Amino acid sequence: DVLMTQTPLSLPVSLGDQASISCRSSQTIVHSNGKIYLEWYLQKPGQSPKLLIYRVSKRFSGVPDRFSGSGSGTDFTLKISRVEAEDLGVYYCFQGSHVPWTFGGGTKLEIKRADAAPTVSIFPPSSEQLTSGGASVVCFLNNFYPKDINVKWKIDGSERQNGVLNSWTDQDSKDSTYSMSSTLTLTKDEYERHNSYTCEATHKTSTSPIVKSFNR
Amino acid sequence: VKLVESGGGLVAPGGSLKLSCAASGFTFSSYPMSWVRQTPEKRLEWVAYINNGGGNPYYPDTVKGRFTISRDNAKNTLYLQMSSLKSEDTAIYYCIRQYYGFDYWGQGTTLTVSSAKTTPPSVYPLAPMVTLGCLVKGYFPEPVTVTWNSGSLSSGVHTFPAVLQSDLYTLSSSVTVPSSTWPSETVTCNVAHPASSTKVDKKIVP
Amino acid sequence: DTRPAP
Repeated sequence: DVLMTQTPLSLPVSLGDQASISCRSSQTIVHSNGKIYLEWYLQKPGQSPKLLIYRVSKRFSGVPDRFSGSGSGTDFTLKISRVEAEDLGVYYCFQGSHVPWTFGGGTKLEIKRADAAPTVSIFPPSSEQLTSGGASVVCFLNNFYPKDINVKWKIDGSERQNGVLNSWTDQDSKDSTYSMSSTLTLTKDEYERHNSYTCEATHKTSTSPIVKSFNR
Repeated sequence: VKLVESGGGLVAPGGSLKLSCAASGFTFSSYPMSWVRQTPEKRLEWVAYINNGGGNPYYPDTVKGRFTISRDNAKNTLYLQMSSLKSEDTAIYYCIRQYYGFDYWGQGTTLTVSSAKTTPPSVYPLAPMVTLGCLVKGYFPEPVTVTWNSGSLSSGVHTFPAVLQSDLYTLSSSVTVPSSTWPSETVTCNVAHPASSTKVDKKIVP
Repeated sequence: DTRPAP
């Protein structure tokens, strides 16, 4: 089969700056008819992939002027001249010259923006869950940048690590931020043996952790 | 141009499952169609082709002999019959109108090949501009869909990816609204689990 | 210049 290898794996780029994504095939991809069928797709977060370019350099209808394709032999390149926030997502190259048709592995486009601190929010267990005999405490860390962040749970002042489960969103196409949820799961019995519950987020925007608490 | 996929769900290994795709907005019989899947690793794999007349059904060897593409140009429907299902087949399957390339994609329907049992989710409210949330705990397989006030609340929302723990998925959904709006007006989390055919509406109350 | 069939 034709192997399609994309470079880089991830590409941070500021708004207005340029982004370039390389595709390399394991062979020449000229069809018997003499044409090269290299296509570029973009998958935005939460959506199906979208066709951007076909036939190496041809824009599909609706694709703005700033998306450019080029290449021949085994080396092909997608260029984005003035990155907008709506362009973030994963870019896939693809050859349709030889069967089986094959995709590249993807290159993630990340928007560089100014650092932003999270908006922290803690939520106690619901009475509906307590009836089940379980108790999940949740902490939303919303709309921050960059992606990496630390969250520390504390029950009655003492750090708590087991039972924590963290999950990050993809980058938001509107404000270029990230959000993440931290969920500490306990038993109902264990939950009711303690009173003070605390999640505190540490982000590079401050040496002072952002702390949110509740009682009972 | 709209393409809607159906038929996804949980299947035991070695089992069979057929997908459908509802085509609209164009002359279905004029265009060739393809299926493409996306694995949980987010790798894209073309899995089937068929020309506008229902001929030249073509597949990669990874699925050849097990999958069968077909179409009913009378009913504007594209089908994908699967059999002898492996764990490697677990993916989101996209229905595609092909011409220049894969020009139009459906939103996908998810296949999961697993011996585990279908488990629906338990939905819990998360109450304290004010931020509210939904906790969607302990379901299988993926996926679920969460909305706020049946789609009215579109901004201020982000839903966090599900994580697999102990063979069950859990996720949460956050929504942020004006302190004016809540509790003054009803804020409801609507959760749907297609693999279990479940729908739940949890109102967020103080 | 549509993609050719396999």
